[PDB]
Amino acid sequence: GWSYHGEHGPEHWGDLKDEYIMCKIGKNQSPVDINRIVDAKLKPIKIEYRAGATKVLNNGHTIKVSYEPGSYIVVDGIKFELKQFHFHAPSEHKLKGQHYPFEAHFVHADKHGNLAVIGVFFKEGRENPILEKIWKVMPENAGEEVKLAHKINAEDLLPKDRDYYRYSGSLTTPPCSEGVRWIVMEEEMEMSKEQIEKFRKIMGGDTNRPVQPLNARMIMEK
Amino acid sequence: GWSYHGEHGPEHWGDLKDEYIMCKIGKNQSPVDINRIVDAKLKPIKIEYRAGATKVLNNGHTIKVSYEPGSYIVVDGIKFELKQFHFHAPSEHKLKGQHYPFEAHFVHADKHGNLAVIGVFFKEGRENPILEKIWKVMPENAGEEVKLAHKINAEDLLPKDRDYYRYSGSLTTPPCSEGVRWIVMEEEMEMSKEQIEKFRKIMGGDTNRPVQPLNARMIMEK
Ligand SMILES: CC(=O)Nc1nnc(S(N)(=O)=O)s1
Ligand SMILES: CC(=O)Nc1nnc(S(N)(=O)=O)s1
Ligand SMILES: [Ca+2]
Ligand SMILES: [Ca+2]
Ligand SMILES: [Ca+2]
Ligand SMILES: [Ca+2]
Ligand SMILES: [Ca+2]
Ligand SMILES: [Ca+2]
Ligand SMILES: [Ca+2]
Ligand SMILES: [Ca+2]
Ligand SMILES: [Ca+2]
Ligand SMILES: [Ca+2]
Ligand SMILES: [Ca+2]
Ligand SMILES: [Ca+2]
Ligand SMILES: [Zn+2]
Ligand SMILES: [Zn+2]
Repeated sequence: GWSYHGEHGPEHWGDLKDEYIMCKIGKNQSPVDINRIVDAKLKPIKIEYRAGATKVLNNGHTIKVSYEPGSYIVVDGIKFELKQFHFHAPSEHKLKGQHYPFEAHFVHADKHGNLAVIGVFFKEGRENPILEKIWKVMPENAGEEVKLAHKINAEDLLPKDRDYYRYSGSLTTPPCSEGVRWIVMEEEMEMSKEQIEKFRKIMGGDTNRPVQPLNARMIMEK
Repeated sequence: GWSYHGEHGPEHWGDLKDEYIMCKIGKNQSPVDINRIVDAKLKPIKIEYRAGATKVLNNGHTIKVSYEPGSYIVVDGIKFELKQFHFHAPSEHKLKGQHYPFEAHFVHADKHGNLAVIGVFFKEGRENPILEKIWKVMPENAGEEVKLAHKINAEDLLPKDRDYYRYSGSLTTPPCSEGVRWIVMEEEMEMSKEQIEKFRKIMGGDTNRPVQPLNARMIMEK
């Protein structure tokens, strides 16, 4: 029963169940307004994707694309396998107080279940050809899933310039578990106004959790 | 009833009460082994201390020196007021897998109760003149407090080289609350073997929480 709106909305998540306690007491929650940044000597993130997107699901909260095993990123010398990617509108993260109209999340898990999420901002621009393939088949109602005709390579949704912001955060939907590595790409991608409109219409409203305080954290920039 | 040893010891803290839940589920706990470090362009920490130490307490877990109001540090543009300093042996933080024999913590709180702690490592060496003043009057039993004859300036216990490690962490004793700014000084201070021995004898054993995983975190170095 958690939602983006009303009485079961984000400000009340932590009161819905005991398992959602982090949504209430957590001090390292996501998303954030990226507005306390320091230059840091970070390593490039190794992105080892192959074409693997198989299905597209509407879960009522987002449009989620499942990925078959074998694609991974490397962070802190550890392999995190790509499980799925999904979308939010407007952007969950903000950048110096401003939203983008759309944000993609690429969700990865190491062998022990530790999570790393790559966030990619999308601005209004030219029609995105990869998103067109998914949008063409996007399920309208919650609980519906469709198989993709051809396997999409998620790497095509990532910018070529791979500078990034990094911080220690959380999942952005309940249970809002902490210990999550956030990698937010500096360079924005593009999609059409129409593509953005379609996603919003299907979702039926905004799909972003409000930004959460940074508290003791800094954001590191590569 | 939490302790450093036995059945109420650090591995069991999280099971002692509901209020100690972070000690069990927290993914941003302190202390840590400082072993995933990145150079960062951090600003110097402004340290505006005056002579203000008034009393020395043995609370059974540490020797704690209270400070009168008016001394503060600046972090992220915010003023955090020095409340107290206290000690652990051996060090709580490790540095590339190794302990120092002793560590001091300088505990600060901003106007909203957000905490910032400065950690200072001590190595065995020449006798520390400032610590000698406190040690001379150190209460030997839990619950005993003594007033200092003369006010001490905590700044004299900080290194002159002010490079530091920074990360987002927790209090190191229950309730192990998160959202704490840790500033660990890169340069070690010095104290005599005798001084270390005396503190240890009075405490009756080790006073350090075991290091906790870094999880998604990096340590930034100035
Ligand atoms: C099962 C799973 O992955 N759950 C997620 N919940 N929130 C996520 S997000 N917005 O942080 O990427 S992923
Ligand atoms: C009253 C107060 O400051 N409590 C503290 N508990 N643990 C601390 S530590 N080892 O993280 O400095 S300070
Ligand atoms: Ca710069
Ligand atoms: Ca750049
Ligand atoms: Ca920049
Ligand atoms: Ca660029
Ligand atoms: Ca740009
Ligand atoms: Ca672009
Ligand atoms: Ca270096
Ligand atoms: Ca030095
Ligand atoms: Ca240095
Ligand atoms: Ca040194
Ligand atoms: Ca020294
Ligand atoms: Ca160094
Ligand atoms: Zn998401
Ligand atoms: Zn301490």
